[PDB]
Amino acid sequence: EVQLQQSGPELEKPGASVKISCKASGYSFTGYNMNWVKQSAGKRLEWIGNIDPYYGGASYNQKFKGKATLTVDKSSTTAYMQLQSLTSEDSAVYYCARGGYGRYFDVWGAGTAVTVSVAKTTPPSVYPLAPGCGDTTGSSVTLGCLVKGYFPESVTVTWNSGSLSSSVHTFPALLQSGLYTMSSSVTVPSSTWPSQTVTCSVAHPASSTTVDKKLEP
Amino acid sequence: QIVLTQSPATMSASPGMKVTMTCSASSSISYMHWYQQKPGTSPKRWIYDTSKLASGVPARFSGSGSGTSYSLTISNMESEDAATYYCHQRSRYHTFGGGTRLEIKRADAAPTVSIFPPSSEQLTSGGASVVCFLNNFYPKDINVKWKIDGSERQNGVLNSWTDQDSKDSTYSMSSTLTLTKDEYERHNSYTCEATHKTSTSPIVKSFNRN
Repeated sequence: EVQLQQSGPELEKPGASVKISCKASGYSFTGYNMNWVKQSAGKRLEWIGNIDPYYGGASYNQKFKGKATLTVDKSSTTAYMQLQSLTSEDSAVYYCARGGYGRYFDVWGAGTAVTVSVAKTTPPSVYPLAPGCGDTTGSSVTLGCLVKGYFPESVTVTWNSGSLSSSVHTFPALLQSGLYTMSSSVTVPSSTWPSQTVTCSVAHPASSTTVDKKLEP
Repeated sequence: QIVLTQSPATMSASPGMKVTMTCSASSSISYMHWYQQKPGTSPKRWIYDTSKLASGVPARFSGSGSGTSYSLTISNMESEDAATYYCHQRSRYHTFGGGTRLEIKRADAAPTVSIFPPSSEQLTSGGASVVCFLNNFYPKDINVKWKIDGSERQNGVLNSWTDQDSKDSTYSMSSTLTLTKDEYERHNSYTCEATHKTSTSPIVKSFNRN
């Protein structure tokens, strides 16, 4: 059936450019306009522009004039979007979407992540989060690991090799000054920590890093 | 040009309930389109040309509206309907609404608040993050204030929220105050203070270095 296959995640430095693609299949390519949509993390959809593959005309959201350039390639029935002079504002997921009759978007690509950072691949610093002296006043104790200063996404954080999952929270990473920070929490009965050992295992595939950190009282 | 407004941005409902969400336009439009989106997925065409259902959309969904006011309704909500819904119109331009996320309704629940001093490992690096977890609360609205020696501290704070939990429908949040090691060591008392509708008093969670 009809599919739009988008290119993989992009990582680029401020001021650079990126060109992402959207390969269409299953239909007469020139019969539908192709639209591009931006979505910043946890935010709304924003229309960037569209292109008519038959006559080649492109129309732009005025905000993206000078930022986005749309083209098509009929040798590969692919739609392209180039983003120039990248800034942190450009880190987002970008969707291509097929328009019908200039009205609705009936087929969407999977989206392409673009992340802008001056950082190269960088392994995380992994810090234990243990309560201060005297803090554990009741029946539970919450522990955590702070996973800081890594690039790019993603990391996984596992507690006691996955045995403690039902009380675990994984907090979405935040990008600051080109590096990511995330945290994870776990709660166990206070009668089991620190009398027993709790370890967070942090994996960061991009840097080939695995860190096991024991939580100390 | 035409501005689409979706309010509320978050809507609560329980399985079985009728649900109606609204999208209003700054000027009259001819059709409204709606997309459903879930975390990690692309938007999907859901309702188009105001009232037409895309293939594979359950009949419990319907669309209506005219002029400057349009709506998407679920006759009897299912759990799988919890998602974000975006309206979309085209006149001179394609424009989108800000989205309405339908969440699963549950009873209120006060957060469990935990605070953590900087680890010795971090301190050896010249840095100092103080971390507060506020876990398993409902509804999602919550305010966290950091205080250092009783005085509110606003710069250097970063906050992260989880998505609504699959199993208990609550929310959780992490808040981190990052200082230099020298600034951290200059003060004794660190406080994570939270306000949530489950109590008229702020939840105070502190540690004293001495």
